[PDB]
Amino acid sequence: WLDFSDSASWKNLDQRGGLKVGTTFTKEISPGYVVTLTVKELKPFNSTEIYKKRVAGTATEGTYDPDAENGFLTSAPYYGKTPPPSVTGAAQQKRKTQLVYPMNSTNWGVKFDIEATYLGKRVAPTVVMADGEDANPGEFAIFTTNGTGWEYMGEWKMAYNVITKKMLDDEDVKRRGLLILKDKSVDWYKYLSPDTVTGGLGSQVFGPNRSNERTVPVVMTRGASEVGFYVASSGQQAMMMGFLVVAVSDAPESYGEAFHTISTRDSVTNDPINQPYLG
Amino acid sequence: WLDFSDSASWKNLDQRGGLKVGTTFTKEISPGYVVTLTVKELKPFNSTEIYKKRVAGTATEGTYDPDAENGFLTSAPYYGKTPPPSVTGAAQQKRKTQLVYPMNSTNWGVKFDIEATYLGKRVAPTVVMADGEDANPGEFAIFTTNGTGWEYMGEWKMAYNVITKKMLDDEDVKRRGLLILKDKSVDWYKYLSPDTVTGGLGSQVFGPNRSNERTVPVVMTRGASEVGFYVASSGQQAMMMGFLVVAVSDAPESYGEAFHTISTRDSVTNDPINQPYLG
Repeated sequence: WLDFSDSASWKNLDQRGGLKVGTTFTKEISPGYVVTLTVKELKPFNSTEIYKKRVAGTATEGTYDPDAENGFLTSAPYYGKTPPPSVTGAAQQKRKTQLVYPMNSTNWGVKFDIEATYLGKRVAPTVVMADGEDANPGEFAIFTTNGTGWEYMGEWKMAYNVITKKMLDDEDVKRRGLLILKDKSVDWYKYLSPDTVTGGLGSQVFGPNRSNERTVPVVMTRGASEVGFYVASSGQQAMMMGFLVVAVSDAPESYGEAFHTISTRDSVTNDPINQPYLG
Repeated sequence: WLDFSDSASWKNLDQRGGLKVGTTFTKEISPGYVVTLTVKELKPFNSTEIYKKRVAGTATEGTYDPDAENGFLTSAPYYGKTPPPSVTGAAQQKRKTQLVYPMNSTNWGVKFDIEATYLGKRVAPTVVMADGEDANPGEFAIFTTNGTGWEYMGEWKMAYNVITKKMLDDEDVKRRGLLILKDKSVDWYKYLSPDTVTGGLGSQVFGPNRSNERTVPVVMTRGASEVGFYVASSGQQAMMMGFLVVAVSDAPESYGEAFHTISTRDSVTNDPINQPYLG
């Protein structure tokens, strides 16, 4: 994974230390093997020929804008009130390998020319890409290539779910209006993959998707006669409750009324960022 | 895990098929081993003595409300406009083991009296609990017990992160105002665990937390001279890009200008819910 935080790897940055057309990133990633990235374009997906073809002949054909610029969602309060950020790697270890557009509520893109050399000779590179952040159904990251069509390599720890129109519309109703869908300058349904099964494997466009493997922490209490579950959420949470019976043999009849009637014992106050030591 | 969807396991439901005080859930979970849950209370966390003690002697002491009822966040548009739902298991396999309050934007709780019998004799149960849903820093699930203080058992696939005041305030600024924190009837900072390290292990109150292990899907392209990355998000996404060099030996010089200059090949249209078969 490239370390975009290494400031000496960058040349020809803008006034704010961010990318412009002609910015380069160069790294000798292995002895003799040099990769050079050059910024060719800084434009969002609604400016691409890919998007032009997806909206052709529909009600939203006019949303194709080849002159579109990186910036805020037009529904955001930032739009027109504050300059948008620059694309940057400048930490400003998970962060080090990320290239970001460091404000919320945006529609942006970058296209890089890539060159790899091995002992000074040009070679065909093998490029891997991922979104380092989590994505809900209204959060889109799309990958394009002019090389081989995308091949799934596996999961990187910090098969998956392709975002569909139904998932996006369900998320819109659930949140009572996603900010992104309030931007009427783009047809967001045409950001979604045409391939609802694999999200673009074996094509030159991958995503947008969301990772599908989550876990939940499990806790245990023994000798309870009362358990409570409390929720406050803009969404929904859900109770799971189970019982273990493997050790019933030597289980007591009860932990006792004396134990059960003590007031609920709250957790100790422990905040090491506030108070590093007990003494 | 209890199957709350089994309608015959429930007795004494309300008019809408949901829980009321005195509703029971009964299951013979293993031969001879019967668990009975009885609803003792349907009230949110701001009604508890736990919460009373956390706000005592502060500016928000008046937010303790022993007469509070389950219902919507007072900042939600639903509040006072539509009746709140009932707690229910009624599917209305991951869903089957969940007890839910099936509308968004709520502050609710349930307390159960628990009895376990083995061949008709009362026994001390071993109870496990989890939140079946994902939680962002403004989504709270809290577990209470009058049995042994909570012990961490591990992760259930569908160590963790305790939500802190800093995380909640960062999420508030990131989203430009969480709906939950707009409800001024509760001191949400006193829903957070006093124990920022473990979130209440070895106490009778666990959570609120969020699961900390995510993965990201990785794709690969070979022989690219151009790669693009496009984002649209109410939040932020991030590009990761890497190179593999293991097979440089037999790597070609180039995939060719002829290949590289073909227009970007979009993904095929494949939607099996719309069109189950090609023919």
